[PDB]
Amino acid sequence: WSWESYLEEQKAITAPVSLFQDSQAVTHNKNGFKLGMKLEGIDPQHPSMYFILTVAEVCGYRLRLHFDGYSECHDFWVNANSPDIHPAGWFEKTGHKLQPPKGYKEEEFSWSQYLRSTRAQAAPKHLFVSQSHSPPPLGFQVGMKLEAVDRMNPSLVCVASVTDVVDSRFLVHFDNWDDTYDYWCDPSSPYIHPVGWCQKQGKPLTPPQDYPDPDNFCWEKYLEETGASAVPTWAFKVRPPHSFLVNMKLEAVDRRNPALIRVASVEDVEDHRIKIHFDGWSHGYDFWIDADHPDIHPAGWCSKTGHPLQPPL
Repeated sequence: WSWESYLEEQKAITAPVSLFQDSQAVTHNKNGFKLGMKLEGIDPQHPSMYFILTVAEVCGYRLRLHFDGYSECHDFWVNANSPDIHPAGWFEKTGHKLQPPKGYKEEEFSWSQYLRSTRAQAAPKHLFVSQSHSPPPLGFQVGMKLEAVDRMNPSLVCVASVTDVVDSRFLVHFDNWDDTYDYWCDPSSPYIHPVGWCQKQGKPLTPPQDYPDPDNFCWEKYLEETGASAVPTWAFKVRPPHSFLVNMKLEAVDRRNPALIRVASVEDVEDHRIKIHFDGWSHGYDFWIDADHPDIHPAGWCSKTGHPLQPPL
C-alpha cells in the first residue's frame, strides 16, 4: 500500500502540507516519551482539571496516557507535541490545582515522595512544548469576560470568562456551569467575540445558568457586580477560513478507536471546519472537525513518524 499509487487508482489529490498548521504537519521531531514516564496533564473530558498521568503506550509521534490510580478505560491519546501536558512540578510552579491519584487527600501529594514510592521517572522537561515559559496572548487575562459559542450546542452564544492562561492559549469557561463545556483556544478562535457582539448583531445572548431573572441580563450590570473587565476588543483576531477543498485526501484519527489513523477524504467544508470521510467506510461515520484539530494530518505523516496507517475499507 502507498499513497502515491492510491492517488493513481482514485484519480485524486491529497491536501497540500501548506493547508495544515505547522504542529499538524511536523514529522521530523523525535518522540522522547518512554513507557512508564510520569507527568501532568488536563483531563480531555474536564479541560480545566489537572491530573497525574503515565505513559502507557507509544506509537510514532503519539502516546497513550493513563490516569494514575484510575481505570485504564479512561486512557487517552495525544501527540508528543501536545500543549495539554506538562512536566512534573508544573502545577506548583504555575498556580494550577492538582487532582491527585485516587486515594490521595487534599494537599498530600508531593512529586519527590511519589517518585520514591513508585520508583518511577518523570518525563524530562525538554519534551514539553508547553511549560508556561512563553509570553501569553496579549489582552486575555484570567477573570476577563467575553461571549463564546457553546461548541457542544453551537446555536448558543453565551456569557463566558477566561479562567486559565498557558503559553499562547487560554481557557474559555461558561459562567455558572461546570467545566464540561470549557475549551482552550487562541485570540483568533472563531468561537469567541467581545462583550456586546450579540447585541450588535441582533443575536440572543445566553446568560449564566440560573442567573436571577435571566434576560433582563445586562453586561454593564454583570461586569459591575462581578468586579470583572471585558477582554479588550483589539485583542480578538480574525482567523482566515481554511483552504481545504472537497475530495482532498489526508490522514485522520478514528474517534471510535483513537489508537488508529485511517486514510481519509474531505467530504464537505465550512469556513473553519471540515467533514471527514473514512475511505471505504459507510458515510454514516462521517464527522465534522475543526480545521486546527491536532488529530488530522497530511498524507505521509504516519509513514514518516513511525505510526501504522489504516488503508481503506
